[PDB]
Amino acid sequence: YVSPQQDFSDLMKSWKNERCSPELLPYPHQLMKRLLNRISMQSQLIENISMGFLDMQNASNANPPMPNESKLPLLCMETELERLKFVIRSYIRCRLSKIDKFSLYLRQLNEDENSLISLTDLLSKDEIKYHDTHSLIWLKLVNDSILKYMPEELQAINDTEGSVNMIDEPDWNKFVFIHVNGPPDGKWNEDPLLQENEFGKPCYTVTIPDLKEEVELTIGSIYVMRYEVIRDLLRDDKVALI
Amino acid sequence: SLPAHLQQTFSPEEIQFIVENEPIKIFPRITTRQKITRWQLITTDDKALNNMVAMRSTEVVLWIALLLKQQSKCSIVAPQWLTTKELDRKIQYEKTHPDRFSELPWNWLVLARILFNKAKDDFHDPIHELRGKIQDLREIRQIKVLKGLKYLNESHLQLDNLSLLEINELRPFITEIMDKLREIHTASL
Amino acid sequence: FGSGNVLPVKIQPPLLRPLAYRVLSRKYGLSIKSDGLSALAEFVGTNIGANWRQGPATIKFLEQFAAVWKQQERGLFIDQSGVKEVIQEMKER
Amino acid sequence: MGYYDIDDVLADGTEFPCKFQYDIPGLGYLENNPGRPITKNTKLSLPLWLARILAIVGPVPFVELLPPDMFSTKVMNAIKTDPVALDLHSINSHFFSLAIKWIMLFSEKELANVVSELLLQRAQELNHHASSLSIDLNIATSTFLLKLEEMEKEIYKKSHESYKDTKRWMFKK
Amino acid sequence: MYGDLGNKLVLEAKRTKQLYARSNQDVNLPMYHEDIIRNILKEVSNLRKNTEYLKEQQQLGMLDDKVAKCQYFVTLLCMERNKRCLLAYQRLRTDILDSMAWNNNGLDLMSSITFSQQDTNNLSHQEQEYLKEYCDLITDLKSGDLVDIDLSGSLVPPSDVFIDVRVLKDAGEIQTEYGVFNLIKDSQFFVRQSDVERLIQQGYLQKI
Repeated sequence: YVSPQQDFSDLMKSWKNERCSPELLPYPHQLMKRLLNRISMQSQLIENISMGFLDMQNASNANPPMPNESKLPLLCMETELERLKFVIRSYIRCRLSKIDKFSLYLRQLNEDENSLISLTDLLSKDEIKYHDTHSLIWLKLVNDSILKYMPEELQAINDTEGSVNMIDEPDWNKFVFIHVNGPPDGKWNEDPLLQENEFGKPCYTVTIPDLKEEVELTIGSIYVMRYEVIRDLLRDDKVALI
Repeated sequence: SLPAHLQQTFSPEEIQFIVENEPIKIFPRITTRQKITRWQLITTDDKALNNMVAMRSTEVVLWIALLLKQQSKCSIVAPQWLTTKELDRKIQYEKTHPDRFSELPWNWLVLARILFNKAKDDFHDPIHELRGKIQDLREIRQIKVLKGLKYLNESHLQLDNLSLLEINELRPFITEIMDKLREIHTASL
Repeated sequence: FGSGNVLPVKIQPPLLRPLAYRVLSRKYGLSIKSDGLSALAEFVGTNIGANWRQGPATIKFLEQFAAVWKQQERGLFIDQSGVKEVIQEMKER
Repeated sequence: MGYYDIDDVLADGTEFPCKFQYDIPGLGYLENNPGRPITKNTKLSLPLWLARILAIVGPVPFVELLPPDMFSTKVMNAIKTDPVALDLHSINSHFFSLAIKWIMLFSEKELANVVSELLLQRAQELNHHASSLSIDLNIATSTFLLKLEEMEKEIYKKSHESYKDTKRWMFKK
Repeated sequence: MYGDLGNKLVLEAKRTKQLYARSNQDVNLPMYHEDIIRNILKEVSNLRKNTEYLKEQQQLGMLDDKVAKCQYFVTLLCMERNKRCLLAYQRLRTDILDSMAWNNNGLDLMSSITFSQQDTNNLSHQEQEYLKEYCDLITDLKSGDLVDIDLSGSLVPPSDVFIDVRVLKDAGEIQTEYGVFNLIKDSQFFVRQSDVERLIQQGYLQKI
């Protein structure tokens, strides 16, 4: 770590994985904190130079900031901050929409005792407040509008035993485009999953049980593949959603 | 995010953003070497930008290069693949092998359009010839994509060297067709 | 909102508008008109002593001015009434 | 299994033939005959949200599902002979959803081999018509888009919109 | 039979979806369907009465159990179908409302100045209430940890530092950070894109 370029690379890869994935990916808690702190300090910095340039100007009708080696640096600061803010905004709003889509599923996950998935890790605190408030508001709306005139036998908005399941869950077999990066950093011999093939670079192997077949993914090729069989590789950065 | 589709596919402008987030080479027309205000960037390394000398080759990110060429303080050198010779080699490779895609960079269309729009003077070859060659390549790639679309199934596909824009313009059709085929197959089990 | 300072020094709004802009236009609210900006100079100059390098005071003043515009419907542009809403604010306390 | 999907709700309300296997009084509004009780071995067309469940609860269930008219041998032969020219809209506006439903209730490998081929052969024409962006300086498209299922129109709209946006961004001056 | 009316309601939803799908600009929801909804309410109430009557008629022991089970199942299924139709309609209308609420930079929508996209009387009272709390939720999101980032900002990437803009509606002088814009109608500006995003979003400026 301790590299501002890698923070931006990680944010971009997280955003790209977020847009194309069906599920609700875990929240990178530390990266967001570091980026927000960096933005907070940087905005203060540009404000400081702006104030310093403004105050001296009015004092004794001095010349403005001399144009050479002056305007372009500060303009670059502003535009860079603008781009970074846009990227984070798009990431946050996309994940908020995905939270909206899967409210009942997340509630059922949180209510289950024997579930390793917990909302304290998968959901940010502000996202927790959003989920709780939106669920209550929607429940109030539906209860006031429709559900009050219904028999006590069926008055639940979540019914897993009815004719049609009322709790929607993510599609675990959606087809996605992936690119095979290989090892996240290097040391191709270190990775145990890598296995060499004939007259070619080492390729990963996966199995499709419903089809009952073995599929080999060669490094440097783009594939259209099921999402479930590639979850571990994406979690370990071996593959990247395009 | 939510409005105007955007749920599961990128817009062309976002693809352009990703393309402009990539390095490029330039010839500075100004000297900002430290004496014997500074850039201090937070998402890109500023070592090259701080240490600049005129009439020497350096590399920076693309959008800074466009911002500099908006003024008169830069001159972007087009990549070596943007030449008539290197394009004619790829056209021949494309003709000879009718079952594989040629090895072009994953941003060739977007980079070509951006460079033709912004840095028109920097090219050495006449620009109309290159513009014709790009269309000549695109048509053949479209023919190969049309032939390859026939082999759709429920298991997996491989598109080894397809470009980013070509993948983006074809994703919604391909994904949905294979999804429907997969549901039909799964139902019968 | 307080009194007893040294004296109301007069300063031009040019050195006051950036803080008001960042607090109001960017985050929540907008349209600080020129006449309204000049009006918002007097009350902040009433307690001007040892400020523009201080801590919370100016930010809290802008927060309180925003409170009226969330409470009352009002509009977008800020006009010579800007003192009229601070009269309401001092009525509240 | 989409509770809030509009198209699934619509397609799930189609009428299928069926036969009562018991004799029961009190019914009759199914036949629009209020007072008349239903007899045994009576053939009526019931909606799918009812006939699906009535064929499971009983052992022998209360009602038997009869072969549909949209899955006859004539329709299969017409599908096999010429997939593109066939008018699936006239047969039923929700052919595919009901097809997967029928495959799910009754495991039929023959139908899964025919519907897949039909979809695969119609996808090529769908792509051909979706990729044809007009240039300013045909009867085929108008004829073909009137033969499209409800599901296929969504795919056509998505592909067409994506192609138009790509072309618009490429030639923006 | 019993649910045949509710299908009509679902059909209406489909039409609204098309207006949502084929929308170059923001649109307005059509009139509410309180009369159809009240008709489903009446018929489900009648179904409840029928279920009660079946309960007593069975518990006096005049009818066989196998016979009563069938009409019990039929009434239950009809009520379930009616619930499904009503919930689907409500969720579609709710989603469109949420989209509009997000696409107005937060704010209180109808109480304050609105972009005139929607009339007051189209929405139901419960929908009007729901919109208010949803807007408050957006508001206290925007004041969370993500203060610096404007969660209600523009969603098109920035790629042009300096733009040409034209004023659509007349206005007075507006102060901006380190300067002033004078909004004389039929006048053109050449200025940075960041300064005029707010004014373009609110309809006081044209072009980009």
